[PDB]
Amino acid sequence: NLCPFGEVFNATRFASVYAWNRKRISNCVADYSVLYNSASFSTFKCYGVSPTKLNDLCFTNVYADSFVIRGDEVRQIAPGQTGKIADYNYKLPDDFTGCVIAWNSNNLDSKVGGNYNYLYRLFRKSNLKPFERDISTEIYQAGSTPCNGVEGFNCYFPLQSYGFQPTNGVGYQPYRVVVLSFELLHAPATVCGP
Amino acid sequence: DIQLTQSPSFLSASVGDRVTITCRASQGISSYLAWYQQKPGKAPKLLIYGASTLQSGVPSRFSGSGSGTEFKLTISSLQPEDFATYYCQQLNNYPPVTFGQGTRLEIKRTVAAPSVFIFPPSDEQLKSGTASVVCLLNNFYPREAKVQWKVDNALQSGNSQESVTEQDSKDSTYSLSSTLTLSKADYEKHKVYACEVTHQGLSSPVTKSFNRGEC
Amino acid sequence: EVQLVESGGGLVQPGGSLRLSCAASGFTVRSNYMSWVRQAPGKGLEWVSLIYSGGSTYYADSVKGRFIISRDNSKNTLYLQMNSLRAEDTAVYYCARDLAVYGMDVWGQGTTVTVSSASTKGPSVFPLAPSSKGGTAALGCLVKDYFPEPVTVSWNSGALTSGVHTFPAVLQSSGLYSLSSVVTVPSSSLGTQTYICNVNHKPSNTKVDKRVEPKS
Ligand SMILES: *[C@@H]1O[C@H](CO)[C@@H](O)[C@H](O)[C@H]1NC(C)=O
Repeated sequence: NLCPFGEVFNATRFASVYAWNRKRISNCVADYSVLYNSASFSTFKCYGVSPTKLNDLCFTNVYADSFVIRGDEVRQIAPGQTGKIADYNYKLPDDFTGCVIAWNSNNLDSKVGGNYNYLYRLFRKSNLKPFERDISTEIYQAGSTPCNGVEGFNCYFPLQSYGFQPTNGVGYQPYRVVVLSFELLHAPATVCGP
Repeated sequence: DIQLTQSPSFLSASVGDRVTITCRASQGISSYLAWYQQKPGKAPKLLIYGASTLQSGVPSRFSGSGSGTEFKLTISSLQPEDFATYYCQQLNNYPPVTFGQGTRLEIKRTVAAPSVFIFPPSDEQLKSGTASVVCLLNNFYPREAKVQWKVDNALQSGNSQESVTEQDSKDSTYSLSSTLTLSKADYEKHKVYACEVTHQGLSSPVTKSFNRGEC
Repeated sequence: EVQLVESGGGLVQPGGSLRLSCAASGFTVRSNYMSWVRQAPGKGLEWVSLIYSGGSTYYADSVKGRFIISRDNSKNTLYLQMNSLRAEDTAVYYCARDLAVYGMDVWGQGTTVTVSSASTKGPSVFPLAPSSKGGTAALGCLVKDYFPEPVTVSWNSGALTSGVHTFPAVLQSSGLYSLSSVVTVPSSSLGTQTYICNVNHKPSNTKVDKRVEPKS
């Protein structure tokens, strides 16, 4: 029983980062080295764990989080980072144990004139807690006067479209991200290497 | 780092004209662009965001276009209050060149050659041990002007400074002063101090000069 | 109602400190992106610093580790603490509410910061005597080696304004300013009309009247 990593990494559409997707990986055998040995990924960074030794490890569960962000935002998907993504969309904890995997998806996620399906949260009063997911669409109140759900001055829609467009520079191009979290608890281990 | 370059740096037009200013990003930035107006001594004012969306309050004679690397700000019919400097800003990115270097919109008029004057250092200054030589270009248009200092017919570089007046409120001309600064000992080592002026209103460069120690 | 007011700029020596304030009204600083933008004399806008609603702060590399952006939520005020100042930090500083993809829509009037090692000094005034050679002569006054800005110049106590060009000051490599004021007059008046430039330099309490004659 192999782990359905193919469902995740080769998924045909991806989620918006504000509504990032999470699949629970459990009760399976995980061959990680098919991912690590691959020349497919421009980012493959692990924390609290060595990427070489992944096939020798068992875990209680593995969570696979996936979404799409800008190229120059991939650096925010790491412990201790700040910015629009890390503060307002997807936050990793300081004691993160797992791997961050990303690759350029310009050929898939950009269209002529702009692909407007992928969204990010632009306005938020406070930072996200780690692994928090905010899918609210309340009009953001930037002043003292209440918005009453109506857009206007000091009353902005909190989500914005990336508008990916294939002539973008690399920092503005879409990248697909998969974040594997590993938790080791005082419970039976459902995910082991081969 | 994505850079914004604005061209031209100076642009002349007259009231009623259709004006178009260009800004380029060194890489594609979709529609993440904003345009600002700034008048001398005043804060920038936001005109367009998202490359093409007009800011609330801005007259409809302003429009922005472009997506990717080339963006254009257009003024359909120039108004007297529109003469200002216009700045380009890339959005959702704060690199060293977040703002473009700016384009100054100026008032067009007929060509006028400069009146050139040269002033030797005063005797009073020389007593202090320094000599400043001043060359004046009066009431010319366009802005474009080259001042070349020559000392005993040797082209002088690295020891002059220029400044230019704002465009005159009546006749729309400019004036320019170039100051060549030398120590007393160096000044007394040469005889012919000359200021050669090149400008569109002159069919050939005009030189004003004096021989040191002669009135 | 919606405005930004700045204060705190002034003269400081290199290595000194300055705290700029930016009092807001019409919006809440705690709920907005806020950035500082500066404009060195005669140059363009340079982005300086930025603070998020959630508290994250960012700085251009030219000020990295020397400036600190902060705010007071009760006073609805934005700050910029400026340490280890250098000459190149000389600029007009603006605060602005940053709406990101909607641009920066609210700007303050700006506060002026000057960083220099120069001693305050009143200018020397030297004549630019009319040439011995349309009947229009040009004469003037060279206002040299003063600090800090500004100097005002008038001619014949205000009675001569037609044809006066007082040029913008230029900063010399010594750190002192210099400017010239010129005027064109009828050549026929060089023998009969007195021409005096009135140079005023208020930071050094200097009022100087220089008379410009045709040279012998
Ligand atoms: C995704 O598909 C490619 C090409 O078909 C394949 O080489 C790769 O192993 C797949 N990835 C996963 C995680 O199954």
